[PDB]
Amino acid sequence: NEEVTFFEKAKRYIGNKHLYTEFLKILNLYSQDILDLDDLVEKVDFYLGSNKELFTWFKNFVGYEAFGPSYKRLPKSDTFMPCSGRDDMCWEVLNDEWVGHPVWASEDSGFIAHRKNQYEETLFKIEEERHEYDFYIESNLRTIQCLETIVNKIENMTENEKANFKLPPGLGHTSMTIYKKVIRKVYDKERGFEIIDALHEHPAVTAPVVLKRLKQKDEEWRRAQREWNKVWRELEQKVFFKSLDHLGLTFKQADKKLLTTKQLISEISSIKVDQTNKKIHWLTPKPKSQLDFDFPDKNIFYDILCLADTFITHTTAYSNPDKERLKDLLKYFISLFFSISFEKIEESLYSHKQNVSMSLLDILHRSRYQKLKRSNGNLVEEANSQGIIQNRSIFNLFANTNIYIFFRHWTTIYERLLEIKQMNERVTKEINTRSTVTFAKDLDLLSSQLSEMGLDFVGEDAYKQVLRLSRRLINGDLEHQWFEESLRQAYNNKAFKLYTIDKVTQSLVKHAHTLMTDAKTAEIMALFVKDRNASTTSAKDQIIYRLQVRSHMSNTENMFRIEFDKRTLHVSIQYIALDDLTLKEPKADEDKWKYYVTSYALPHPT
Amino acid sequence: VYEATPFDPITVKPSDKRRVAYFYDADVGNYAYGAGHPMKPHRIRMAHSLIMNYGLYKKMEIYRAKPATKQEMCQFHTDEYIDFLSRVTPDNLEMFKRESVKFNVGDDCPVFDGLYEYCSISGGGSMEGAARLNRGKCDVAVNYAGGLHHAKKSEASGFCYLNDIVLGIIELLRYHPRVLYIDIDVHHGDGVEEAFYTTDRVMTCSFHKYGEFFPGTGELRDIGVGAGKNYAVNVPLRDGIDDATYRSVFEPVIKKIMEWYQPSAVVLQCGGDSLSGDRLGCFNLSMEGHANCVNYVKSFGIPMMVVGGGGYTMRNVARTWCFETGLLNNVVLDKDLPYNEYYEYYGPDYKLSVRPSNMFNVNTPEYLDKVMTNIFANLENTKYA
Amino acid sequence: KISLQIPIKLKSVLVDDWEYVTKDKKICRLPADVTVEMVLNKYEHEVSQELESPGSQSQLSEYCAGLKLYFDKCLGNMLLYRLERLQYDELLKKSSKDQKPLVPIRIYGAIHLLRLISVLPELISSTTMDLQSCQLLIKQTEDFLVWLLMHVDEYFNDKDPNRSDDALYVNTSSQYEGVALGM
Amino acid sequence: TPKISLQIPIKLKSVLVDDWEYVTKDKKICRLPADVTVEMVLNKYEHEVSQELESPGSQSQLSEYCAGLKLYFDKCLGNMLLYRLERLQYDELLKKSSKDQKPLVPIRIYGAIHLLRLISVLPELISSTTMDLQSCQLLIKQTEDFLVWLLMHVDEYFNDKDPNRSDDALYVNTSSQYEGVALGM
Amino acid sequence: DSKVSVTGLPLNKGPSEKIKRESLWNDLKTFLTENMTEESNIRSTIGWNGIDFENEDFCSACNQSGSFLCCDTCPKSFHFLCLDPPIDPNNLPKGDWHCNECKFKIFINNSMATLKKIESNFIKQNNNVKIFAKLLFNIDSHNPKQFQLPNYIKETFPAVKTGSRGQYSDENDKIPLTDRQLFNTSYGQSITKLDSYNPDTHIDSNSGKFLICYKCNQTRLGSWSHPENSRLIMTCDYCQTPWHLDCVPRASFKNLGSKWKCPLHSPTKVYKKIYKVWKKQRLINKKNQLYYEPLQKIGYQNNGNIQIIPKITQIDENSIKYDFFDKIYKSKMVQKRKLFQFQESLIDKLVSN
Amino acid sequence: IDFENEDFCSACNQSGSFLCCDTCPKSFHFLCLDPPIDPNNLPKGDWHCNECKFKIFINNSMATLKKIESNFIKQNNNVKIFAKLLFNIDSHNPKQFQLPNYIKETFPAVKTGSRGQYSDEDENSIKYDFFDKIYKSKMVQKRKLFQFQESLIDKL
Ligand SMILES: [K+]
Ligand SMILES: [K+]
Ligand SMILES: [Zn+2]
Ligand SMILES: [Zn+2]
Ligand SMILES: [Zn+2]
Ligand SMILES: [Zn+2]
Ligand SMILES: [Zn+2]
Ligand SMILES: [Zn+2]
Ligand SMILES: [Zn+2]
Repeated sequence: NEEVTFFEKAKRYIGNKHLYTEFLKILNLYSQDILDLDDLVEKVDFYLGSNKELFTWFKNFVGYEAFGPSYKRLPKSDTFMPCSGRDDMCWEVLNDEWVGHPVWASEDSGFIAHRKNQYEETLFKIEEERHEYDFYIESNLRTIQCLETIVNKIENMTENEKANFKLPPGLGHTSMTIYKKVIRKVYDKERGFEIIDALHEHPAVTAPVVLKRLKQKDEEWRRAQREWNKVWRELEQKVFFKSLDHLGLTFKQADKKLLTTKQLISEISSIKVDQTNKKIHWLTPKPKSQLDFDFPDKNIFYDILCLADTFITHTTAYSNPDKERLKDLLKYFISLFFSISFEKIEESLYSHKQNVSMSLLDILHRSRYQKLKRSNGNLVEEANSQGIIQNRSIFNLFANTNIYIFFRHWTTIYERLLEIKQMNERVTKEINTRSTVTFAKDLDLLSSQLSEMGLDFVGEDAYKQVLRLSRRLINGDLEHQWFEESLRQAYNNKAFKLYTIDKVTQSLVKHAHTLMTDAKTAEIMALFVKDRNASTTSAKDQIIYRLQVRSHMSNTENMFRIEFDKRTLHVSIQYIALDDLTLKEPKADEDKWKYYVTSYALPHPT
Repeated sequence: VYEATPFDPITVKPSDKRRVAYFYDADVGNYAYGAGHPMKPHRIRMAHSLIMNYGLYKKMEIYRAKPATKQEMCQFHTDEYIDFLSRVTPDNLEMFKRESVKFNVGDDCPVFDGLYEYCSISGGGSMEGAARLNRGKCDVAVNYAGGLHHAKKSEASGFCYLNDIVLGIIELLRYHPRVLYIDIDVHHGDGVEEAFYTTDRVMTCSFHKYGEFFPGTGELRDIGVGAGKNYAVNVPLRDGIDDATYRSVFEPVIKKIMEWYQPSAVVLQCGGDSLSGDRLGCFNLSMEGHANCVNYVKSFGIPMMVVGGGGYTMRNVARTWCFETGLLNNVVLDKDLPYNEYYEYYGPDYKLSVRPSNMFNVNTPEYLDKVMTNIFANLENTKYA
Repeated sequence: KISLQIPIKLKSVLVDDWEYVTKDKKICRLPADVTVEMVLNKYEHEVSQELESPGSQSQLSEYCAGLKLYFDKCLGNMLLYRLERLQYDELLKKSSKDQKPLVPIRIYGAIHLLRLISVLPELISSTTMDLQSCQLLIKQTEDFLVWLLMHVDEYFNDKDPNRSDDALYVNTSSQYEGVALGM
Repeated sequence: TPKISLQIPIKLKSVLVDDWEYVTKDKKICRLPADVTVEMVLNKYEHEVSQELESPGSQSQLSEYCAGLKLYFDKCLGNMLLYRLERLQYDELLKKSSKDQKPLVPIRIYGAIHLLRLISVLPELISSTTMDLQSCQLLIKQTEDFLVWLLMHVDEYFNDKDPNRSDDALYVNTSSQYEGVALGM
Repeated sequence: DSKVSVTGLPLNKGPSEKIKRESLWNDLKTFLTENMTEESNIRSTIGWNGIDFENEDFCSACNQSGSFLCCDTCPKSFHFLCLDPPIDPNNLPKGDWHCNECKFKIFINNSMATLKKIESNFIKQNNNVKIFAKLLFNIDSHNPKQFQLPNYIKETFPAVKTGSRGQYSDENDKIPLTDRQLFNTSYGQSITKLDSYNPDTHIDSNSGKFLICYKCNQTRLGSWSHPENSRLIMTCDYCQTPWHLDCVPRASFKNLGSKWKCPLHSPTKVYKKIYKVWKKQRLINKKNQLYYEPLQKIGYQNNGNIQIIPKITQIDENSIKYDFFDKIYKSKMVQKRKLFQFQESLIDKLVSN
Repeated sequence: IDFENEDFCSACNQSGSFLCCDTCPKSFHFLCLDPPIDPNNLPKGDWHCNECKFKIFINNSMATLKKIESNFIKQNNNVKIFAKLLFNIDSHNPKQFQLPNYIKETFPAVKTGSRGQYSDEDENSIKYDFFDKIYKSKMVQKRKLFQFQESLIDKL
């Protein structure tokens, strides 16, 4: 009675058939007493584990050695090897039974390695040459000291003791192959063997000549060592930091490939389908809008406007009137949307540019801006009665793809600049206290190439230095490589995000241009202006807004709703499923059903 | 049961005062693996120069361990392999063409010069330090020449020819009931795990990168067989592990281990291929994120021993071992390096800083939650020691 | 051409052996409990009481003796995989120590005899026998094959040598796979 | 295909023998309709034993085999159950049912003696079909347990109580009509 | 010394003019340790005393490479374990060593009449096993080999194929990777472990929709201005059901050894731990795998070797439903009556006191 | 070619007034068939026994035979265990009821001969799980009754 329903529930949950086929095969393997019981429970937990009630009912209803895949067991005939010094304990404690190996733990073919980009390869080569020279130097010295002491001890005797003196194998030292290796390196290995047995036989005639040969070779090798130490140090300083960022060489190609339109809508589509496919599970509450941005610091906007103004004054793609229209559109939009007074914008630009030493709709229909700048039953009644929002604080904007991608670019730039402006305090305090020891200053051991061109973060502040350097890059006053290197050494390889601070600005300018060159988006922004300038509204007015803006683009295009909260300076972006709630889902039956029966008043369908 | 945290700097404890011993054989650096071969004992010479130019010799005793003899290496190995080691040299290699294949020392771990000599030095260091720990005239025993945890019983594999970790640990086991081996190398120490896989007097704890990565061994489900079940902890991680992640994983798992297993002696293998900018490992640790583990294990205050390990770029490993010996004498070393013979190694700033990369840490808190929950589930059964 | 009809379960056993001795790196645990001499003796002894005529008994004993002699002269030559020859060779050496010659009929289990039978068609087709003897030998061999197919319940169990013990197969150490394969 | 056998108690075999003796020598023919049909017999069977079986599979198999015996018995009644004598009774009842606007269902008239007949014949029927080993083994197990229950409740309908009464004993003597048209008059 | 080293030049020479043009822009305290280093011998284990042809380049027996003991007559070459008998490598008999073929040819003096004669004599001698007579004469005319199953046992099963060196391959071998020789030639720092870029791994290729994890029902693409929210989707290799590495607790992308098998498959080996073994046969194709749909439904045993329909048994969902409920119901009642009888036994035993 | 007719009705293996098929050699009584047909209401045209009808039905094609048997055991999938029997009677020939020799080997007082005489000397699962649970409930109640009976015996 309840179990037919169980098999129907299982077929529903699994959703597919091949996986249901395997589910039934598990069940039958259990049925013919092949599978254990709790092995069946564990095998089904991979199927009905995302459900709690179904699997707990299954638990209450069904009434519920080399376990490591790396080792083998050898017979007790491979554990029989001499092992002389193995006492009674090293038999009881150690293990001779089980065996492992990286040739059959890798399945006879494997062992990938990391990538280790080219600059680390050159650094490794430099370190290897260093090690080689150091090894030969130290070995030559280590044999020279012993040969010197035996020479100094052997000459103080008479001719008789010299004639009968001989050295035992090892020269009385603790190592036996050092001097052999050194002499075979320097002395023509055949001649090296004959001279080494001559040294073992009669040192009184062979030790001085080998000693002086080793001395001259040592001084030659040391001269070569310093003359190569110069180049080693210079190349190591050239390519050290370039090798310490595993993302910085692939950010100028990841911020141009993962910052297109497809990906930009794809992340929000993905969080949407996640919300639905996981909302099928009923016990979870209904999730609200897709994306969340938060804007606690308002001063970066003037910096973004400064970057945009710098680009537009530099670029040659647009003509001067177009440049002014772009500047004024950006200024007024970011003053209106984020509710920043234009007078405060002008005071901020006053504070900014003095240290370097009509409405928005008037711009929407560009002719207006040209003229301006050349002049210089009871149900619906009682539903609309209660709930009137006075002193509007939460605003909304209904947008096609262009406004959304533009606001996306804006948020990307703001988030990157806020990252580095949150690091600024500590990184500046650190770079102010660089304790450079003069012992490296005098020996030319420090590279002042970054300090000579002024790109070094001297005790001036760091964030303003980033802004100024990025502006110099945008103008074309500084190459990309040196800006990158300044940002590597200055902060760390921790601030790699700002290598594309000019391309993202160019993209934001292109989108601010599309935001008024198109006709549909111009009218959508005009409706946005008309709603934003309003100070009080009702749900019916919001439905009029949504339907009017949807009337502009076709029934195949997407639509996004940007909900701006002025009390806490928040932005919430919602993907609009064409027949989803134009406002956010509440929790009250009252609000929901009265909102829909007031939408019923308009002749548009439900 | 994992939870991310910040990383406060390393602070020395005043009460935990130890008499350290530092073992160095003046010849360890004169045995060259070869032209380009990724292992050099040279890094021990540099580490030594850094350790002694800080004036750290006034804080600890410096010894020279007598190299091991053929009848003490065999406390782990088989006698035919030991005799091959003693006889083989780059000239007679064509003479043992049927033995170079059986023991796997012809090309993978080649014969260069003084192979038996370097192995004897390392084994002697390890065993002598373990013995000085026993008789009670020390608390720590530093040795950067040992730590060859890849060498098997009758074959070398992974540039490890004498598995001196095991000889030293056996020398420790001759008096001590329980030994805990903490392995923070980026690779898996399959030698010291397979060698003590079925025993309950030795507990290994190995924090290694798992993937298609050498030695391809060390899953989460390898908790020993027989009487050594739940007495082998493997923590397999992913790339890019950083200081805060590694600390938030290492601190709780090790506190639980030392809370239930309660070892009487520790062997910490602080290899240095788990650092950033290395040659074969893929982690992204910093010099302080690697010495935090040593400081935490020292915080417990039981007989301890620091061993060497991997380390394929010499400068980071030299500076790391210098800083670890520094905080092992209960001082936080100054970050400005003094003048040493190998000064020109430590470009470009000439300070005691190892700098992490911006590598992407791919260890999500859900994966580490799963892993540490599995590991605590296993560890539930190692209480009655 | 000549053709032999192996039961499908014996083909599955031969392919399982191909798995175990090839890339699973296992060898046969020698000397196995049930060898070729004992198997052929039990078969010839239990089938002997079937037919009364002397021709049947004579042909049975002749086939069994000839098959044991071909097993002796063939196992070392062509019935061992590459991975497991060293084992054989080691036994060969351990024979020369005690001055007792190696004849595999008493040491090697049934699976190598199964391999012999499996390859017997080509061995037959390469010589210059007549047409009658080929077919009579093939018929005797197929009777043996159905005998074995009925008796697979005792000879070819699967026991996972890594798990408990005493399986038909054993694991190889790294030294063995180094010297046997990579010589 | 196999050589399968059905262990039937000798008491029911003796009942078969005395039935043949009553229909061949004195040619006493069974009464149509019987006191209780075969539908009632199999229904009493499955209703008495379905309330003594635990698992759903056992009860599914019980009901399936009972319905199968119904279908076969009412299907094979005309081909292999009756002797030469009652074929006349069969044809006259068939023509009566034909003029009664509906075809006959042989489970409505006959009784347990013909069911025992078919059950005793069943082993050869199974043996001539390609039913595999487990299927036919289940068949004969079901049938064996059924006929064991039949032996257990032989008393109600098999032994003719008050044999002098023609209405109680289902065997009635034939008139000269059947005595003639049986042996060819 | 004039011998070039790894540095590129002899050791007694500074950088050449070329190198120092593209790698440019335009007391101590280790005097000690011969006063502080002191010998330590407190160890416990101190008492321990301590036609000009050329031979082939592949083994004539197993067709591989290694060390070859060649013949002078023929271009054949053999390993040391693949000889008759296998020869120990050190004590190798010097001189003119011939293989079995060449020795047999030189023994008959390359005349076939003597071959007929000796073969006839061998037939006459071995009269006891005459059927196997001629066979036991050719065993000494072939150089040894290694055993390869004939093609009519490899071709009875279709999912079993000879590897590169004649090894077992059972469709669970992933593939050889030639485009990973191209990964050796890698197209930049876009790793084959699939890190730092996962928009195209959370997206179905052919369809265009999203690869969803079976356990969490989310394709956590995150947002690639905050890449710390991806979750490393990987698709299984049999059922193509994609999982997160945090859901199937594995932490790697299986790339080399085998095909990854989802946690949604029923096993191909059990170890019931009575212990007992396998329940699944091989796939005996070439169209000799007969399917038999039984007439019995609720009691058939038949193996673990079934096939599901709406010697391979055929079975439908209803039969599995009924067998499963049968199992658990009769097991429940069995254990219930067992505990009932045991507790009543305990009661009657205790009241007896 | 006209074959010969056997004067014995294979249903009773005795002679009399009978009719035969056009393709089958044996004849049968008018009342030996099912339905037993009147001797005067003869079938129109050529009449065959079950065997020849089956032959012209299968067209001597084994594939059709297997197809019909499989789809028949699928039609009778409610009564599956009997299906293989139910398909065969649709093609067999009727014969008199004679229990095989295996039955009468027990009593020697009976004699028989060639004369054929004897001489004296879905809701399905719901209903089935319902049956299951009700029987199990009844039986566990009877088991606790067993325990109470035992305890009552201990009340002696
Ligand atoms: K252990
Ligand atoms: K490790
Ligand atoms: Zn390592
Ligand atoms: Zn070979
Ligand atoms: Zn030759
Ligand atoms: Zn997941
Ligand atoms: Zn899968
Ligand atoms: Zn008749
Ligand atoms: Zn006919």
